[PDB]
Amino acid sequence: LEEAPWPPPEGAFVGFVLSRKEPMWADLLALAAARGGRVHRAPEPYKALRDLKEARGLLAKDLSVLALREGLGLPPGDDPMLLAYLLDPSNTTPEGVARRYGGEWTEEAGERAALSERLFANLWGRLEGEERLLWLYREVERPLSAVLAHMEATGVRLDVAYLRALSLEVAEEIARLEAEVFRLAGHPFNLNSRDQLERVLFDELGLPAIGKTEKTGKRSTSAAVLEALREAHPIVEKILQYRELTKLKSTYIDPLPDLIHPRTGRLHTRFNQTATATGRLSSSDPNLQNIPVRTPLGQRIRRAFIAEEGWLLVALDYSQIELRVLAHLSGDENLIRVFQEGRDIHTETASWMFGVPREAVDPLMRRAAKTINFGVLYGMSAHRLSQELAIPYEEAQAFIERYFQSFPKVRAWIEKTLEEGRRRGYVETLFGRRRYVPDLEARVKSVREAAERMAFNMPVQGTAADLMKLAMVKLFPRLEEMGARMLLQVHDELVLEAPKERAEAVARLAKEVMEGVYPLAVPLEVEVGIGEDWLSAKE
DNA sequence: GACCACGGCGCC
DNA sequence: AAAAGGCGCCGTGGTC
Ligand SMILES: NCCCC#Cc1cn([C@H]2C[C@H](O)[C@@H](COP(=O)(O)OP(=O)(O)OP(=O)(O)O)O2)c(=O)[nH]c1=O
Ligand SMILES: [Cl-]
Ligand SMILES: [Mg+2]
Ligand SMILES: [Mg+2]
Ligand SMILES: [Mg+2]
Ligand SMILES: [Mg+2]
Ligand SMILES: [Mg+2]
Ligand SMILES: [Mg+2]
Ligand SMILES: [Mg+2]
Ligand SMILES: [Mg+2]
Repeated sequence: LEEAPWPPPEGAFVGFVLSRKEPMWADLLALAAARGGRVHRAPEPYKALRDLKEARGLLAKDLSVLALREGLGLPPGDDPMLLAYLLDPSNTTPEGVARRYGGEWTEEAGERAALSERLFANLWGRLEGEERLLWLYREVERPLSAVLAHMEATGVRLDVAYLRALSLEVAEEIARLEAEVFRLAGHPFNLNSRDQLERVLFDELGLPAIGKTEKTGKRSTSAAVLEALREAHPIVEKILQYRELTKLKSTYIDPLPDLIHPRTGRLHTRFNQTATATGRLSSSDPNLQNIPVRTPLGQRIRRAFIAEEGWLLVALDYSQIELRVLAHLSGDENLIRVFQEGRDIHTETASWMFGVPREAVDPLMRRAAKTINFGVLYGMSAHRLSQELAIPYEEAQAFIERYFQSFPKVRAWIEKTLEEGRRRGYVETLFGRRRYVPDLEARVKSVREAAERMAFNMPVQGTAADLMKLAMVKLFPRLEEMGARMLLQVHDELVLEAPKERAEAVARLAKEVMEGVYPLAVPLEVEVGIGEDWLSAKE
């Protein structure tokens, strides 16, 4: 392309190079733009940003977040990555997308600008006639990228001092556990090494091996294996506790306080829009979609996520969402009726599991039942089921039989979905998001059946994903108008931050928007909590 | 120093 | 571990 002076005309595609992948932490090393057979290279990248009306091109959101960081209201526009992702969600990297749709991802801004331009042209052409994918792009993905940019640049507050204090207490407990483990082993070793631990458990103490690892076929020391061996030797329970504590310390307690951004004094994640096979978002650098909540220490960590002073967190979470979605997709009367009657399948399963009335079910019981309900729905084996429930194999089988016998049309929907997946080569969500699954026609049964579970899950999980995205796009402008902030999405949950005086009003509005987003054959219900911290917000 | 596969595990 | 699906990050062992 003919080189030309900065700035570019309106509608130009941008290319840019960052010192690191995370836009909140990156230095903008170079910036260029391409349009109408011209390439414009910016002599001063930061200053040049103010000349742009929007960020249009590959990874548009990243440039937008950096702009927002610098106090510039630069929104993201067209991004070929989003087009490619909609065509085929295995399109997840600019490297792959460039190669596939007409170019090469290099480390030069001008070349990236030019690449963005021609990729958009090509990919736009491919989405012609694809009216549903086009709808998703214009009505969901493109606007959502703006929403996500603001969320990333906003960040969330973290009680750093608290976490620092927590680290020392956890360190002392870890020392206590490991010392005990070493005594029981008769000698010290690296307890963080599963290879060393395998030798101690199965060769030195005698313990019977139960399972093997996938790629290298070592004797597994996973929690599932250790659970089965809890009553075989005292060292086992000690290892399980050590694992729990060290996992939380190494992954959350220690890293997170070090990631507070110096300017904002908050913690900033990345919400990746083209990262999953089903249409879910992912979160990275750091991942804020897997903050602990199940165990006591886990809850203490979640409490470190706090509202700004004078503000409150609002947490909203769709109730039994994939089950409701399944009701709609399958059209099963029995399942639809369950939700019309305001029933809770997680609580009911829980009451059965622990053998107590539905009123006796506590949160941890219900949560346990959640794993069981979705586990069974998406093809869990009776053997695994029996093992995790410590009930005979025969009982496990029976629960799985009643589960489906309760809801006749679910299996019917599955069969139809798989048949159609085999025919077209892909499956799709309610809104037409696609996932290609060639292995539905695999000649190896284990490979084929794995593919089948992926395939019939995707329309359900993906539809739920689409609904949340649509809800975020509708909700965002309403929140702006109320002076509230959208902070995090956790799959079927949103976390907002609102001034205390308005927090209740914001909660009510957000709930109604989420419930009214796209009516199904069953009501959508959203549970909402308000609190000074994320854990308190979830009640 | 950086990458990698792996086993493992946090969340949904 | 086992016929749940979907993610990203940890330390280890290893290479470069
Ligand atoms: N398993 C740990 C407990 C939390 C969980 C979960 C899981 C959630 N999911 C999917 C199905 C579920 O509808 C969706 C959102 O999860 P979540 O909000 O925790 O469950 P759901 O909304 O069904 O129940 P509630 O929100 O508690 O009413 O994510 C699974 O497929 N497997 C799961 O294990
Ligand atoms: Cl889980
Ligand atoms: Mg790719
Ligand atoms: Mg939910
Ligand atoms: Mg609205
Ligand atoms: Mg949830
Ligand atoms: Mg419909
Ligand atoms: Mg892995
Ligand atoms: Mg699982
Ligand atoms: Mg290892």
